[PDB]
Amino acid sequence: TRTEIIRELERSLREQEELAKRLKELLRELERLQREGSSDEDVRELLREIKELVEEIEKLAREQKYLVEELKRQGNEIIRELERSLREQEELAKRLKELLRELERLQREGSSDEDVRELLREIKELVEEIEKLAREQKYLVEELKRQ
Repeated sequence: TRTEIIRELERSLREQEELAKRLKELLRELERLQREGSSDEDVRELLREIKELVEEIEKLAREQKYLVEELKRQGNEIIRELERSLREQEELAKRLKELLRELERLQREGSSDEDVRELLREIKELVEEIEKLAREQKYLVEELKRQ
């Protein structure tokens, strides 16, 4: 082992926390490109790296779910709350990929500036939420490690 599973879960939550930090940096760059005018190729190359990062974030969520179940097999309230938190993060990442699809549709199919702003706003808030859940999950895994 259970110590091996906890160790790997800590590594994974640290990694997701860093991926979310990286994603907010790419979204800031994207705001800057759309804001100050950029080529279409510039915006695409960024949206491409953004969508890849989200897929990795989702993949780590699924990895973490599997490690928590492995721990369960081997603090019942803490585990129940980590399962709910990972399911929530999974869904949030699903919602983010959908907003990124819409964002590509606006940039490609032409859209007002207001439309793009509203979507970037909802996207940055969703990343903030995913980061918040990673920090919550790190706190719960430490509570479990003690227990």
